[PDB]
This record gives sequence, C-alpha cells and structure tokens, in this order.
Amino acid sequence: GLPTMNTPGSCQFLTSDDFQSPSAMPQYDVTPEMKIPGEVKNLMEIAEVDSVVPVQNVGEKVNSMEAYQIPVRSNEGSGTQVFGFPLQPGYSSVFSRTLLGEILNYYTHWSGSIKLTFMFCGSAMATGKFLLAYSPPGAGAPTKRVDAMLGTHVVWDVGLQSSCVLCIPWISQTHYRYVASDEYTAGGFITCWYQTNIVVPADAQSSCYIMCFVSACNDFSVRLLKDTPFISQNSFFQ
Amino acid sequence: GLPTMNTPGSCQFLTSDDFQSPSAMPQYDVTPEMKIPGEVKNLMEIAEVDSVVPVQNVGE
Amino acid sequence: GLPTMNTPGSCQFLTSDDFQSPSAMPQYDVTPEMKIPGEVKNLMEIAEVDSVVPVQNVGE
Amino acid sequence: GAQVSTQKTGAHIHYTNINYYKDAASNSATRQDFAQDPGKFTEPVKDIMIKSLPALN
Amino acid sequence: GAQVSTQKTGAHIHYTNINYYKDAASNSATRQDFAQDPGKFTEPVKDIMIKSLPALN
Amino acid sequence: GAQVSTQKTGAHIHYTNINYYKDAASNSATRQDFAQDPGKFTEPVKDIMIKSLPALN
Amino acid sequence: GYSDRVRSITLGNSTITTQECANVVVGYGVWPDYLKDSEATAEDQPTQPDVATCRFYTLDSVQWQKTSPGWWWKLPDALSNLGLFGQNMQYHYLGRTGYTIHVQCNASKFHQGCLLVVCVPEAEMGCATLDNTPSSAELLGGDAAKEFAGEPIASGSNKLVQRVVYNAGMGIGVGNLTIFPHQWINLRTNNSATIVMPYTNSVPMDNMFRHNNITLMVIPFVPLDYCPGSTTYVPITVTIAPMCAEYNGLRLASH
Amino acid sequence: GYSDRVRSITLGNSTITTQECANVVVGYGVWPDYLKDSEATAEDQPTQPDVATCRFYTLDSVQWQKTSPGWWWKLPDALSNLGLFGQNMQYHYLGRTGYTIHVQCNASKFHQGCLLVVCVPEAEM
Amino acid sequence: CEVPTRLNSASLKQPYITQNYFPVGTVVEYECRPGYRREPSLSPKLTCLQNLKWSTAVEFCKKKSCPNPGEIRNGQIDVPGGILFGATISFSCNTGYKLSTSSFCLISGSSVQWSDPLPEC
Amino acid sequence: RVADTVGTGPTNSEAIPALTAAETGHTSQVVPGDTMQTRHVKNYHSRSESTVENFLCRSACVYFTEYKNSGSKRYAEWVVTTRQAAQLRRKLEFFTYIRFDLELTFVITSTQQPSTTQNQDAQILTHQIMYVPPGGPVPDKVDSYVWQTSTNPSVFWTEGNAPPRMSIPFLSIGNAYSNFYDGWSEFSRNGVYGINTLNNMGTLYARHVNTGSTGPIKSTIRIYFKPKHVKAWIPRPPRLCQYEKAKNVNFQPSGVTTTRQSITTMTN
Amino acid sequence: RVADTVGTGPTNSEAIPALTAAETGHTSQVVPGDTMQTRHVKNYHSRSESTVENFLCRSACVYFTEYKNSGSKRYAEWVVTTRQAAQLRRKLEFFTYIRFDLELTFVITSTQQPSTTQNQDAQILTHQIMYVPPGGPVPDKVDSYVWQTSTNPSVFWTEGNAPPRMSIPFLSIGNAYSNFYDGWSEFSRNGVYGINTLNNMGTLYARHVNTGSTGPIKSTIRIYFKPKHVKAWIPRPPRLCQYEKAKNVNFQPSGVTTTRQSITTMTN
Amino acid sequence: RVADTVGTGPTNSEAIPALTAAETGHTSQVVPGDTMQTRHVKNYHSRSESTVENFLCRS
Ligand SMILES: CCCCCCCCCCCCCCCC(=O)O
Ligand SMILES: CCCCCCCCCCCCCCCC(=O)O
Repeated sequence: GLPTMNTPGSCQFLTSDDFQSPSAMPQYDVTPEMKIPGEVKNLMEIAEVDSVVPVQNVGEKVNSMEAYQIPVRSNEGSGTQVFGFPLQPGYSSVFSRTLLGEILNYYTHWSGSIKLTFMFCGSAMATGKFLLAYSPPGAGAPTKRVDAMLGTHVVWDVGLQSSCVLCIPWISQTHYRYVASDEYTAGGFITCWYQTNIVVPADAQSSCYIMCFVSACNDFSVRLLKDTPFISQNSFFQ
Repeated sequence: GLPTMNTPGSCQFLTSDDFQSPSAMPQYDVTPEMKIPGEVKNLMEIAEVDSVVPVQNVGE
Repeated sequence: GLPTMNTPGSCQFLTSDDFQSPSAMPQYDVTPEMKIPGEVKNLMEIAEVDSVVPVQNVGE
Repeated sequence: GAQVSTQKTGAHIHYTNINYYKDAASNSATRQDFAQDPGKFTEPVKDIMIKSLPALN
Repeated sequence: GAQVSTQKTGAHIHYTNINYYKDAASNSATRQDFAQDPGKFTEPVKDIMIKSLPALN
Repeated sequence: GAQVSTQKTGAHIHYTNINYYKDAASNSATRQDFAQDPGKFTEPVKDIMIKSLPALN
Repeated sequence: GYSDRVRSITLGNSTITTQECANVVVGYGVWPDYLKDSEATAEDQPTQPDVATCRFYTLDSVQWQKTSPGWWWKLPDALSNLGLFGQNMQYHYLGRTGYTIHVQCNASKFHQGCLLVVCVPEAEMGCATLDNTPSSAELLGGDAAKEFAGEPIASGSNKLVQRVVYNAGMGIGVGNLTIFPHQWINLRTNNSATIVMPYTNSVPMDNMFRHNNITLMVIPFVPLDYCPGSTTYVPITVTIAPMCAEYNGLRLASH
Repeated sequence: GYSDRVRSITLGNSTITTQECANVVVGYGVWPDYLKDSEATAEDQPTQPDVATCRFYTLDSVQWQKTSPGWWWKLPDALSNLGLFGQNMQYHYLGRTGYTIHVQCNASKFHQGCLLVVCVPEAEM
Repeated sequence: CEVPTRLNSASLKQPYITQNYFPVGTVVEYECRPGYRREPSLSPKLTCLQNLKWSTAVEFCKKKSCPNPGEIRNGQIDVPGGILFGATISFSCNTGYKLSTSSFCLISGSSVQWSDPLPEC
Repeated sequence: RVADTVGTGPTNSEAIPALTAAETGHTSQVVPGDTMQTRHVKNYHSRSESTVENFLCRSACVYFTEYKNSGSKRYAEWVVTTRQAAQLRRKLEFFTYIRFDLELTFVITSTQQPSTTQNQDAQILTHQIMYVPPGGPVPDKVDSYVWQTSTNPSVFWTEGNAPPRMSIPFLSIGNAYSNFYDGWSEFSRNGVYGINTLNNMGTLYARHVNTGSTGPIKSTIRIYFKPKHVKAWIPRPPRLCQYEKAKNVNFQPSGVTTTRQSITTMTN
Repeated sequence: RVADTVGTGPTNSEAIPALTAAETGHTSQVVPGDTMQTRHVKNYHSRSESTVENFLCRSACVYFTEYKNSGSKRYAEWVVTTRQAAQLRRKLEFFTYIRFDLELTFVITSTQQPSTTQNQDAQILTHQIMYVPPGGPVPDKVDSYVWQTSTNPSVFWTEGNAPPRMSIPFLSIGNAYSNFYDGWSEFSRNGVYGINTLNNMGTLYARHVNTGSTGPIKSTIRIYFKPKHVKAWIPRPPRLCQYEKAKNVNFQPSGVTTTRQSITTMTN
Repeated sequence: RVADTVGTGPTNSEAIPALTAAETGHTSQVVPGDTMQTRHVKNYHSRSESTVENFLCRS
C-alpha cells in the first residue's frame, strides 16, 4: 500500500488529453507500411498552393464559372477601377472558400504574408498595364487611382509572361490577426486600376478576362484549433 | 500522500487486459513439470497437417 | 496493478494548492515576450514609493 | 529491479515492467513467446524424406 | 528505462515518459514531429525554375 | 529526470519534482523567485543623488 | 543554343513533339517505376511487355465550343479496349502502371481561352437522386468522352450522375482542385499540357476493371472567343501513354 | 537564361515591371547620391525620409490623338501636392533630389507612331 | 416523414403548409419571410429520404440591410449593432446644442426603413 | 520555426521575380522582400499546431443510441462507420489515404422514464459493451449465449465511475485506410459502388447486465473516436456542399460562395 | 532576505541625510540609523509572500450560472471576462499589463425543485462543458449538432467525483494582457471605447447530457480562475471607488478617505 | 517472422517435388516456387496472435 492522494481533475474526460490506455487487441500484427506518393506532414503545405479566387461573386454568378473571371475591356477613359476587396481571408466571402480560407476557418489566429497571382487570359495580340495596390487601414478604401498609388503597389505589364505576383506583406501591429470579423485587427484593402488602356488590333476581341490565385507565404502560421462554421447537420446520416 | 490523478478507463473490466493481481493461495507449491510428447507452441503447427476434404457433400 | 492507498484529503479542492494539470490546448505557440519598461517583481517595490497622506480628513 | 523489453510494433519503442507480488503466479501473461517446431506433427516419419526425390523408390 | 525530452515553451523545462503496456499502439500521441517538405505540391515541375529568371524563355 | 530543490523553512529539507505533461503550461507555479530591483520606481532620476549631500546645490 | 519552349517525348515506337510548351509536371515529385521485392505481396512472376504496352495511344477529339462545360476521362477505362494494353489487362487479374497525360489544343493569336487540365485520384462521383447510386454507363465512357453540365441535373427515380461543372460531380470546389497535379492551356501562351503520374493506390496492385485509380478533367475556365472570320472549329486531343506496366494472375479473358 | 527586354525597378514600397524596354539612360553618366561634407554650405542637420519620399508617384494620363502636338511637365511642381514629398518640400526652405522618369504607352502590332521623351534642365520659356 | 424542419430565415411555401402526409422522395420548397432576402447560392428545397428523415437544411435567407443612417448635423450617431434588420441606432448631440433619441430598422412595405427620422440639434 | 524576413534595398536590375507563368502550375516562391524594401526581423512563430496529428488528434462523437431495461429494445447495435457525423468526417476527408491508431471512449447515461409503478428503489446499473468482428455470432436476443465474449472483446462499466477507454490498432487488410473509392464490389462493374464496398468493420452491441429497478429506465451510449499516430497522403479540396448519406457522397448542388453587392464592395 | 540594521553613534558633521528635495520625485533612501543611534541586529525576515506570483496565485470565483433539465433554460452560456466579480478584478488592476497562464477549475451542484410528480427515482447526472473560440458555431439549442466537439475542447463530469480542472496557456494576439485601454474600436475615434474593444475570449457553454429523473432539477456551475507563471509591468493605484459595470470603468464619485473629529485625533 | 518466398525459373529436370506418397502420412513440404515460376518478395507477416497464450488468454 503506497500512500497516494487524488488531486482535482480525477475521473474526468477532457477531449484534448494525452494518456496511455490498454490495447483491446493485444499482439496484433499491422500491415507493413508502403511508399505512397504525396505525403502531407503539415497543413501549411496545403495552404501554400494556389487556388482560384471567386472574385466576381455577384448575384447568380456564383452558380457558374463566371464567378472566377474578372471582366477587363477597352474603354474611352483611364484610371477606372477593376476590382477591390478587403484582406480578410477567414471572414471575407471572396477568400472564405479558397484552400487558404478553408484551412483558416479551422483556427482562430493567423499571421503571415499573402501572395496573389494574376494571369491574363486574353488574346495574344492584346496588351495592357494594370496597377495592383494594397492599402493598410486607417483611411477608408481608396476611391481613385491617385489615392491607391500611395500604398503598396505593383505596375503589371502584360506580355510574354502572362502572370504577375502581388505580395501583401505583414504590416499588423498585432503578432496574430483574428480569423473572425474584428475591427481591432483590421487588414486593409486590395484594389486594381487601369494603368493605361487595353490596346487591341482590328479583328481581335476587345473584352478579356483575368484570373486570380491566392497562396500562403513561407512566414504563414495559424494558432488555435476550432470547428468550421460551414459544416452542419440536422440528424445522424443514413 | 503522493499526489496522483485518475485517467478515464478506471475501475473498468476489459476482458483482453494484462495486469497483475494478488494470489489467492500464497506460497503454493506446484507439481514439477514432466516431458510430455507433442507440445503445441503455435496454432499454425496444427494448420499445417493434412485433413481430408469432404468434396462430395451433396445430399445425404 | 501497483498497490496504493488513498490518504485523507483526496478529491478535495483547496484553493491555495500547487499541482500539475493537463493542458486544454496542447502544443499552443505563445507570442514571444518583449522588453516592457517598469516590471514589478515584488509588491514591496510598490510600497517603497511616496504617497501623499490625507492628514486633514476632517468633515467635508 | 525493473525489466526493459521491446514492444509489438509494425515492420517496414521499449516498455518497463516491475513485479510487485511474491508468487510468480500473479505476473502478467507471457504474450511474446514466438517459437515453433512443426516437425513433430508434419513429418513424424523415421527415415528422412528429401523433397525432390521419389517418396517410394 | 525512461525517456526525458524538452517540453513546448515560449521563445524570447524537460519531461519524463515511461511506457507501461507492451503493444506500441497504446502509447501517447506524437505531437512533436515538426518536419515539412512542400516541394511535392508547390513546384512539382520537372525542370527547375529559378525565381529571378523568366519562366518561359 | 527529476529536480531536487530546497524547501521553505524557518531561519535561526529538499523536495523532488517531475514533469508529467509536455506543454510547459501545465507545470506548477513558480513560488520561489525572490528578486527585487526598486530602482526603477524609487530613484528614477537621471543624475545620481548621494544621500549625505544636499539635493539641490 | 537552346530554348525551353520545345520538348520531345519518346516512348515505345511513338514520339511527341511540342513547340510551345510549359514545363512538365511530375506527379507528386515521384517518377513511375516498377514494384520492389520488399513491397510486393503476390507471389507468381509478373509479365512486363514494356514496348507495346508503354506507347502513346490517341483517343478521339472533342470540339471546344463557346459554351462547353468540360469533359472527364477514366484512364483504366479509356485504354481498356485499345491495343495490347487492353488485351493484357483483360486476361490478367492484377495490374500496376503509371499514366503520362498529354492534352493538345491548337489556335491562332486572335483566339482567346483557358483550360485547366487536372488528374484527380479516386474521383468518386454522386447521383442526381440522393437515394440510389450512379449507373456504370453514366460514370464510365469508353472510346468517348463524358461531358459536364452547365445547369443542375434534375432529381427523379433515376441513376444519372450529377454533372454540375462548379461542383465537379464530387460536390467540392472546382478552383480548389489545383491540389492535384495540374496544368493550364492558355491559348496566348501554351499549345499543350503534359502531366506524368505515378501509380497511386493504397494496395500494391489492383484489378484494372472494377476500380478506376485516376480521372483526367479538362475544364474551360475562360470561354473560347474569337471575332467573325476566324476558324470556328477548335478541337482538343488527348494522348495517354502507360508507363512501367506489370501484370499478375493470368486467367481466362474477361469481357 | 536571360533576355534584356525585361526590367524591374524597386523603390520604397513600389515596383515597376516591363516586358518590352530599351536600355536605361543614366543622366550624364552620374547616379544620384547625397550631398558631401566637402561640398555643403548650410549648417543645420538635414532630414532624409528615404522611404515615403523615395517612391513611385503616378500622375494622370493623357490621350494620344492623331493630331496631338505634345505635353510638358515641371517635376518640382508636378509632385508639389502629392504625398509626403509635397509636405516635406512645403515646410522646408531648401531641397535636393534626383528624379527617375518612367513614361509608358500601350498599343498593338497594327498601331504606328513615335514619341521623344526628353528631360530638359532649365527650360526657360 | 414528419413536418419539415422550422428555419428562422425562411418559411414553408404554400400549399405545403396545409399538408400532413409526405411520402418518401417528396420535395418541399421554402420562401424568405419578411424582410429576409433569398441567397442565390443555396437552394430552398428539402427531400424526404428513405430513413423517413428530411435532407440537411441551412438558412436559405439573410437579413435585409437598412440604408446608411446618414450624418446628423452637430450630432453623433451610435451604431452598436450594425444596420441590419432589427438594429437600433442612437442619436446624441454635442456639448453646446439641444436635441428623436433612437431609430429602429423595421420592415415598412417591401423593404426595411428606419422608424424615427433624424432629429434637429 | 517559421522563416525570418530578409532586409533588402532598392533595385534597378533585369531580375524579374514578380513576372512568372502559372501555366506551368508551379507556385511562385516570392517573398515580400522581392517587390519592395524590407527590414530584417527574426520570426519566432512556429507551425506546431498545424501538424497532421495536432489537427486530427481530438475526441469527436461519432454516434449515440438508446436502449432500455424493459419493453422491446433491450439492447443496442451499431455498424462501425466514421461517416455518421459531419465534423470528423469532413476533417478526415481532407486526405485520400490515411493510416491511424484509434483511441475509443464510451459515455453511458441513464434516465428514469414516466410510469405509474409505486415504491421505486433502484440499484446500481452495470453495462456491457460487446464488439463482434465480421463473421461472428451476432446477438439475436438480450439473454443470448454469445454474450459469453470468450474470443470476442468486451468491456463492463458500473454507473458512477470514470468513462471506459481502450486503444485499437490500425485494423485494415490494406496498407492504409481509404476515405474515397472509385470502383464496384463486382469485377463486372455492377453492384455496390463507392466507399461502402471497402467498409467491413463489424458491429458493436450494448446491454444492461441487470434490470436494476421495477420501473422503466432508458440508457444512452455515446461513442468518441480520437485518432493517434496519424499518417496521411494525397490531400483533396474540402466538402463545399452539405452531406446527405453515410454510404455515399451524393449531394445537392450549391454555389461556390456567398454573393455581395458588386465587384468593388469592401463589405459582405 | 530583508536588509539588517547597522549600528551607529553620535554625529556632529556636515552630512545632512534627512534634508532633501521631494520636488525631484526621488524617494529618500534614509534608514533609521541616520537620524538616531541604532544597535546592530541581524534581520531574518523574508519577502517571500510579497512576490507577484504568491499575490495573484489563488483560486477565485469569477462567475456562476444555473441551468435545468426541463422547461426553457436547458443550457447555460457565459462570455469569458474576468471583470464580472470585484475581488480578482481589483487584484489584477494593480498593473497595467500582465502576462499569465490560467488554471481553470469548475464546481457543479444540483438541486431538486419543488413539483408534484410522484415516484421520483433519479439517476446520476453527467454534465458537459463546451468552450467555443470566437467565430465558431455557437449552440442554438440543447440537442445541437455543435455538441460533437470535434475541434472544440470539451470536459465531461459525472456528479459525485472530484471537480474538473484544466490548464490554459497565455492566449493573446498581443505580447501581454491589457487591464486598461485608452482607445476606440474604429480608427475614426468613434464606436466602442475602453477595454471592451480588446476583449475577445469567446463563449463557454454547459448542459446536462441526460434528463436523469422525471422531476425537475436545477444545476449551477461555478468558474474558478487561478493565475500562474505571472509577469507584470507598470503598477497603478488601487480602485478607491466601487465598480459599477463590467465593460467600462464608470464610477460614482467618492471621498479620498473617512473623516475623524479634528486634525489632532488619535482615534477613528 | 513468416518465411519469405524464393524466386525461381523454368525447369526440365528429374526432380519431382510435386509427386509424393501420402500413405507414409508425411505432409509434403512443397512451396509455390516448386510448381511454377515465382518472384522473390520479403514477407513481414508474423504469427504472433496464433500462439497458444494469445489464443486462450481471454476472459
Ligand atoms: C470493447 C469494445 C471494443 C470496440 C472495438 C471497436 C473497433 C472499431 C475500429 C474502427 C477503426 C476505424 C475505421 C475506419 C473506417 C474507414 O475509414 O475505412
Ligand atoms: C474544456 C473547457 C475549456 C475552457 C477554456 C476557457 C478559456 C478561457 C481563457 C481566459 C484567458 C484570460 C482572459 C483575460 C482577459 C483580459 O484580461 O484581457
């Protein structure tokens, strides 16, 4: 009889615990492992691959492929806006269902840089230049190219290489930003503007589309397991 | 008093478990073993001997 | 089965106790500490600074 | 006076055991005795029989 | 036969572990395997692609 | 891998501690950190002030 | 000197050349090989034809129209009736092979569009009626291509496969598919896309007639467009070459 | 390998990319730098923001028509009201800076024309 | 099958409301209750499965947004709970001016409007 | 430890890190210091909670059923399957093939049912949970001879104690579990189609070992599955639609995402 | 160990230890031996109970709520905040910024409610306490699917056992907790003002896993917070006034101290 | 550990491994590689659950 004493938290079932337990099938011989291509060791490996961003999710456009196409066409004007959305991968409807967003919705804190890759899907005889800008918070969304030029921008020239990458850095005072909607952890605004005008030759379509991919950077990180809001159930299946 | 904590799966009877338990007859002297022909160590030893197969199992 | 014995003061909650307990969020990565001016290590540090004494606490 | 032995793991990490009672009938079960000799039941014959040779020659 | 390993502490103190069962499927979970190789999913191409050079030249 | 440290006894006999969990947030409380530096709150001035000398001279 | 936009591939008695190509995607970084002695389970000796089986087979072509949703192909099923490959997998019980997929589209500098070419392992699909399961004819198209549908398939007492393009028949997201080894055909950049896939499965060998390991999905993300006067018929062709193919369990032919 | 028709320029938090470019003209062979101690005259310490001031500012666009004569811009005046640059030169009495000018025009293979882009020092009119 | 699952956002369409016998493989349709606006991605239909249980149901409608409150002259508007259907904004005045006090986003016709108009202060 | 940022300066070179072709499918490995000027800051963040283990290593209820001490339903049965619930199923479906040991935990709770029997003084109830591997003699009745549990594993729990817990090894005839299957039970491409063909985990039973009281009592057993020693391969996109069945992936079509006002809207 | 006194004697020097200027704000470091004759006595006293840890390292009830097994309130919820009670709040408010691990302990007690149902023979009640991080699916009803607690942490306790206890790490997106905040949620200096803007610790739920008896029963859960591994910065004066709200520091004005008869009174 | 298979080839010898007399009662110790061509595969299977103990050691 070794004298012992039982502390609080005895005979309780904490779901996130780590103990040993007797095996129900003793001396069972498991099938030997075999080499299988594509082993995942970290979730971030999945978050660092590109995923097409449904930017044009307006009206019934979400019920087709038109949700993925950004409609850029030649116009008699300069400095107009193509698109704009906030930097909220977990909360914004734009990034919520992307691989990055689907992985973020299982956690509570996120921290790192965001890579946006824009691919031109027009004719080989079309040309253009675009301004891709990011504005940290404090003043509202820029309404014109003069205000969006003052932020972190890249001037993309459409040519042989059809893809340009805009890298949104980490300019947050907080080490980690909340995945849910919190006005304290504001992200900023991402916008795109016509730098010049689309130049199209005769007998060539003047209305083109752009596509957008999002991927996590090397510094990306997430920090609190939780349950996805999207998953649901009224009763046990079958 | 050594402070301990009880984990789930306490005071349960899992039939396929492997623990020690106090002997009901202490210091009992068992009959010494003797050489007996045909000792089985593995079931497979029994499965590797021939057995006549009832192939024509039709009707009566 | 290691034979043990439970002493009095078992399954009790003494508010001023010092035990280990399983972490609810395992392998959580905390924000790294940063240098913050004016760290208090002892209460006496606070008691050794001057404080104006309300001597004439008479009436209103 | 403890015993440290390997566990049952898959192919292609040690455990510790102490005996508390003094009767040798109270120990755990011997689950790791993998020794075979099927020559008593298969091939109990007196004269050896080589596989490639004819049985009755 | 115990194992002493470092714990998960903040940046900028050891723990002890003993196995009691003999099945290797009853041990605790492996929570401290921090190894990555995203080159299979990112950059699965055959010819290497240097960052500063043009992709198609 | 145990830690042996002195206890809190009166003036004018060692204890043993083992960590069982692997998170460093589950350990006991640090009750024996007796270190002080009241020079930040008392005497935060820039020029040193010797006690016996006049303060403003 | 060299460029990197030209690539030739030689397998068996067949060759494939390309003048405008992107890189070559190699599965999950693994090149197809044979089965090792320390990972096999079947005991009889395998057959390795290695010449006739390992060659480029060219399926039919499909016309890409201004309103095409997309097409899908089951590779174990697509080559089931074509060449010795079909005869080998027919007589044998077990099979193991890696598939290299080359998809080619031809256009001018005045045509625009974009195709995603993706290899999905274990592409289990659903049915229009929630109760019941899809019929083999609807899921498997041999000697032909199956087409997705722009609008949702109606639910009734039927065994039709749900063909919605945005759900890819798996109920998931078409954009998120990139997790699988893929490529793009941007008509302004590359004429063709090439993907090399190793053998992925949870068992070492498998019967090639009752299980389809991978599925090829060609989906136009940006619709084809051109101005009047230019060519209106633009076809898409798919060439598949089996690689390191071995078979076990010779038995009576299965039809 | 490389081509020489592609060039990227990075200044502050801004970047400029080009797929069809000629070489880069460098002033009179001199790269802009700061003022030396053996050539200064004012005695108080200067301020050097170096990030917000040194960035790409994009003025408005102008339409090129079949009958356009041309346009001119005074650089100290053009950026006078734009960004911190304008605020810095506003409060301060003396200033010293070098200007990098990028002018971009976009067209097809069926469009024709030719622009001269020139920097005139002391263009008294 | 029993009665279809009740949902806060939508309501059962006519005439399914007046129906109590639902065989297996029966589809029922919903509609957005006031104000609630229909969501284009989700489809408002449920099917009685073989297990005599309805298909999984999610909110097929979302609350309508009231117009922006505006900007009261010499006044501060407090918006603790957004401008969705059922919210309440508070009207206050600066030091040195004298001022209704609150307005409620309520359904008025086919859309949602504020109740009390902006006061004067 | 996550990679630290590197300090850079201005640049007027011919290196074009931003320009790339995504036609190849190669994800661009650019860092912020390539398209702007950056400072050098050490990064102490860690990807320790993003590992496959820490992700799937949590207890999740996969089923619960109710049995009584009188009437008709005297015992309960369940055909082992992880597709009954939605949360753990969707977490597992991130990967095509997964290999993992299982930590099973059982929670049993009783309740007195409304009746009219007077003088009710119950005793402590004991429960038996018997697992039958496929091919075994399934109980046909509550007092069946099969409850002997000679070869079959069983667990006995008395109410008021800590919940029962046992560890189950990687049980599979294959080399990994399959979350998805693209095939038919028969070689002729007919019969059961889907992951149901692969499933064969046997049945689990539960009963009251004693009546306990002269009044009616209903018990409910909850099954909790915590994966450990997890190894996974080939990741795949998360389930956009809602699940409908446990034996199949059949679904109702749904839009890619949720709709906003216009393409220049900063709000949902 | 506290500093020992030093023996001194008479003095007729020019050293003026007593005379000083408090205009500087420097606290005078004089000891009794400077203004009188003293003996030398070793001091064995110790400041071991005055350390920040020993001060805040004690369990304190921060909330308690009641839920039933029938009627309307079938489950309970609480938005995590340490400002609900007065004692621990005032002990914590001594410092501006504090960093500390948390040892949570739960006490659950049931009570039979007055009714008229005959033949009442209850069973043992089991309770579930589920924590939802912000952004999670909050339970809308007691039989909600969210109770699966796959990713979410949960604790199950059977009545009659030892109270449940778990350890929570330093959770914060910042580098320390903030007891005080002097700012607004929006950058335009409008909206929520105060420490409420910083607060975002999620919600905690609790329910009966079983009805237990045909009669009404009400349970009450008590939450206890013991800080450990405490590190603190910038001390501030103790709250003279009484607290009024949990989201703000609003107070009613009160006098500095309590009034006596005259300025020469030795009694209260 | 169970015995691994051995790789063999064709054969035209006088060795008759298959032919035997069961009148003796000796069980023939032939392996598949004797009557066909076989590959060499290492066998990692184990007879650990077939031991007398593991068989009868259950309540
Ligand atoms: C004493 C009680 C014993 C109960 C034993 C229950 C064993 C259940 C084993 C389930 C293994 C996991 C099944 C995964 C199925 C799949 O994904 O294919
Ligand atoms: C199984 C139950 C788990 C319950 C987890 C509860 C976590 C509560 C965390 C509270 C941390 C301290 C909050 C301090 C707030 C502040 O001062 O800003």
